[PDB]
Amino acid sequence: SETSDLVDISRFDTHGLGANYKLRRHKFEHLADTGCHKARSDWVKYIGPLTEFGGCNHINGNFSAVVLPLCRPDRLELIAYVLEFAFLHDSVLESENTSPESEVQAEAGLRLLYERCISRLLQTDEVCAKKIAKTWKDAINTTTKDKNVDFQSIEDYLEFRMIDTGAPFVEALMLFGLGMSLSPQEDDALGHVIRPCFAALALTNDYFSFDREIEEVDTSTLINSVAIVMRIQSLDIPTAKTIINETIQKYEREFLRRIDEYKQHKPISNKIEQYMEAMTYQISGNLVWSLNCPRYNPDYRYG
Ligand SMILES: [Mg+2]
Ligand SMILES: [Mg+2]
Ligand SMILES: [Mg+2]
Ligand code: NA
Repeated sequence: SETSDLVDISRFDTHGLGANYKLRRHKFEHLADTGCHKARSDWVKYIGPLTEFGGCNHINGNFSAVVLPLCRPDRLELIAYVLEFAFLHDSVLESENTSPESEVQAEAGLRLLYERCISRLLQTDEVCAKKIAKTWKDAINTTTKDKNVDFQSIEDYLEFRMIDTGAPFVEALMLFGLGMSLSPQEDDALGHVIRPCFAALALTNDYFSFDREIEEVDTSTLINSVAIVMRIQSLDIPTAKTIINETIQKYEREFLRRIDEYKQHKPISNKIEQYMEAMTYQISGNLVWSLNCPRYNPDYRYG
C-alpha cells in the first residue's frame, strides 16, 4: 500500500514455483539494508571476520523487504538486524571444522548479540518478543541436536527441517512486524494451516541453496532434501531437483487449500485475514529473493 509495492512475480524466472502467490516489496527497504549493515558491523566488532552474505539483495529485494513486506516501518530495521545475525549464526551451527577453542572463543560474542536482539525486541513488544525468543531458542537447539540425523524420507526430514530452517522463527518475526498476537485458540487452528507453507519454504531454500551447500560440504553439514532424494532414489542433481520442484508445488497448493478450507469451516477476522495474506508473501518473497541472492549465487557477490 503506502508501505509496500506490488511486484509482478511473472517478471521473474521462478522455475514454475510461486504460482498464484502475490509478491510485494517493502517501500522502506533501506531500513532493512540498514539493519543488516549494523548487524554485520557488530559481528566483526564482537565475533570475527565476515565470510558470507546474509539477507542482502539489492536486485530482487532485501530478504526482509520481500519476505515480510507488510512489516511496520518502525520495526523493519530491528527484524532485519535479527535475521542477519541469524543468517550468520546459521552457518556457524552447520560448521564441522570449528575448533573447540574457537567455539569457546566465539560463545560470549554470540551470546552478547543474541541477548542484544532479545532485549531490544522485549523493549518494543513484549508479547511478540517472547514468541521470538521461544522459537529462536528452539531452532538453535533442534539444529544443534539433530543436524546429523540420517532421515529416510522427505516427510521425516521436513519435521526437523521446518524448525531448522527457521520457519516458526520467521513467522514469529512477521507477527512482531505486524504488531500481531494470536490467541492460543488461533495458534492451534492456524498451526495446521501453515504446515505446508513451512514445508514449501524449507524445500524452496533447499532447491536454490543446494549448489552453494555442496560447495561448502568440505566444512559444513549438508542439510538438503535434494541430497536426500539423490541418495534414496539414485538420481543425479537436476532429476532430484525436479522431484523437489514438484514437491514444492504440491506444498504450495496444499497451503492454498488449507487457507481456503480454514475460511470455509471457520467469517474470519480481519486480523486472521491479514495473517493469512502475510504468510503467502513469505512464499513469494523467499522464492524471488533466492533467485539471485549473493548468499547462494556467487556471481552476484561483491566486496
Ligand atoms: Mg541451517
Ligand atoms: Mg544454512
Ligand atoms: Mg539452504
Ligand atoms: Na551446510
